[PDB]
Order: sequence, then C-alpha cells, then structure tokens
Amino acid sequence: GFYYYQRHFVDSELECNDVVLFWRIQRMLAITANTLRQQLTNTEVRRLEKN
Amino acid sequence: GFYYYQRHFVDSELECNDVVLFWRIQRMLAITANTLRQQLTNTEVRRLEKN
Amino acid sequence: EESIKRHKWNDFAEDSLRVIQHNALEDRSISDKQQWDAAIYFMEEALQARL
Repeated sequence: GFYYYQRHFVDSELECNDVVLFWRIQRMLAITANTLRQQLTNTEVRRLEKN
Repeated sequence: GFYYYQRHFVDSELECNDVVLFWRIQRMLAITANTLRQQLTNTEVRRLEKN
Repeated sequence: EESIKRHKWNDFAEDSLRVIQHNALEDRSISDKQQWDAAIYFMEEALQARL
C-alpha cells in the first residue's frame, strides 16, 4: 500500500517516506544522465569534431 | 471502499475525495467557532462588562 | 440597547481567522477509519440538506 503511506496514521501503519525518497533520487539521477547525454550528443560532440 | 487504493486497480471508478472536503469544512467550522468564542470570552466579554 | 452600541468587535479578527481557517482546511489527510467516517458523516449531512 502506497495508500497506507498516504494515511500516515502512525509509525506502525506503513510510513513509506523511504520509497518516495529513493524514487525522487531515481528521477534526479535519470534526468541528470539524460541532460548530460543531450548536451553531449547535440552540443559537445560537434564541438569535438571541430576541435 | 479501501481495497481499490491498496491495489491501484485500473477499472475502479470509485474515488472518494469529496469526503476530505467536508471533513475539512467540519473541522474549519469547529476552529472558527472556537477562535471566535475565545476572543469573546477573554477580550470582548470583559469589554462588554466594562461598557 | 446602549451597552451594545458602546461595544465593537476587534476587526483584526478577520485577518487572524483567515490564517486559522486555512489551517483547519489545510489538513486534507484522513489517516484512519474514524476520521473517514466523520468525514463521510459531515458530507452526507451537508449534501442531504441541499438534496
């Protein structure tokens, strides 16, 4: 239950801030990787060829 | 209705969100009445006695 | 008659209530069955009157 997390009734009830944390950093790492890749393939590789 | 949200089942029409609105409004009615009472009983009622 | 006219309510309440009211609404989280039932009760009452 993600809903049990949403409940946040008590510690004994599921308190899954941990899953949402690791999800957030999942997003951070994936988006960082794709941004770096995009700059590489559309900006830096052509500059590399020129150099 | 609680199972639907544990399972995230896709065919589930039921979503119980109006409940939160009227819960919030009930509690807001309580808070407004209590704040007004406190202003009455500690500030305004004694001013009324003086007047 | 006279005692009423010599009293005035402190207008600042309008601003304080604005904050206080928001806070009571701000809790959108029904964490357990008991508040779920209280919420459904108030929703049923308010909607039944208009119905």
